[PDB]
Amino acid sequence: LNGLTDRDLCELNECPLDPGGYFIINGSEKVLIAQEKMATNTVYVFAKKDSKYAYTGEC
Amino acid sequence: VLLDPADEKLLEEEIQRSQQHAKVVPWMRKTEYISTEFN
Repeated sequence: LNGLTDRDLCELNECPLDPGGYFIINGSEKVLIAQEKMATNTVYVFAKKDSKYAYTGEC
Repeated sequence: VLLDPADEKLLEEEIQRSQQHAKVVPWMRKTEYISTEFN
């Protein structure tokens, strides 16, 4: 469907408004939810109370 | 045969209001329908 015109998408029985961005797995539209995480390669200094450590420089 | 527009208007009895739907208003707009070709 890349760059494919609205005429052609309708000819494919596709919807020209459909956004894309999902997979078809065994017929199911499967979206990959963006998973949040701590940034890599970046130092972070935290205080973890209830521990022997006053401060912790994580990386 | 003579037919002046100033005489044509006097043939009617009374035919000659407000247009306040058209008024330009910055918090209001217009509308949009379904074409066949777009982005």
